[PDB]
Amino acid sequence: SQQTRVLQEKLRKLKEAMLCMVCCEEEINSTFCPCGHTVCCESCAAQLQSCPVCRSRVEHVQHVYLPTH
Amino acid sequence: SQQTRVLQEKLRKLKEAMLCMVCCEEEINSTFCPCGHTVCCESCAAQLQSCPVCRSRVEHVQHVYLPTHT
Ligand SMILES: C[C@@H]1CCC[C@H]1NCCO
Ligand SMILES: C[C@@H]1CCC[C@H]1NCCO
Ligand SMILES: C[C@@H]1CCC[C@H]1NCCO
Ligand SMILES: [Zn+2]
Ligand SMILES: [Zn+2]
Ligand SMILES: [Zn+2]
Ligand SMILES: [Zn+2]
Repeated sequence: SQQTRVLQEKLRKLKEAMLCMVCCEEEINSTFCPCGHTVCCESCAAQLQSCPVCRSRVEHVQHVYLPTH
Repeated sequence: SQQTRVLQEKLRKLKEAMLCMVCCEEEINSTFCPCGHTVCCESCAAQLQSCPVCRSRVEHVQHVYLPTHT
């Protein structure tokens, strides 16, 4: 039905929000510290000197283990 | 249809996986450092000395801003 299409859309959007904002291919699993934006995979986060959301300098990257992984 | 019921279940389970493992009510938004387990809300994480998943000492809690946050 149309509700199946709506739910497929919500599920897709929630899954897309768990993907890296830079490469769009790998799951987010990394946090820029100290700002706390958690928007990248480990490969993209290793290559950024400043946060792509707030432009704060990245002092270090913290790997995150999420139950959604 | 039955497909609608299946999708509603997947959506619900994914949303439940984003809730605090201690209170089950607030969204996960905190990370235990250095281990990196990110399974609690700010209130529940604030009073844990060791990680509830791996027992590593919590040196500090890092707040996390996630795109899934609602
Ligand atoms: C977005 C498309 C339009 C037609 C069918 C729909 N996808 C439904 C998946 O259940
Ligand atoms: C529409 C989403 C935003 C981030 C990832 C993208 N989907 C990419 C799938 O390869
Ligand atoms: C079934 C899920 C696991 C964690 C939270 C729980 N739902 C609680 C909603 O109030
Ligand atoms: Zn990436
Ligand atoms: Zn930032
Ligand atoms: Zn909690
Ligand atoms: Zn841990």
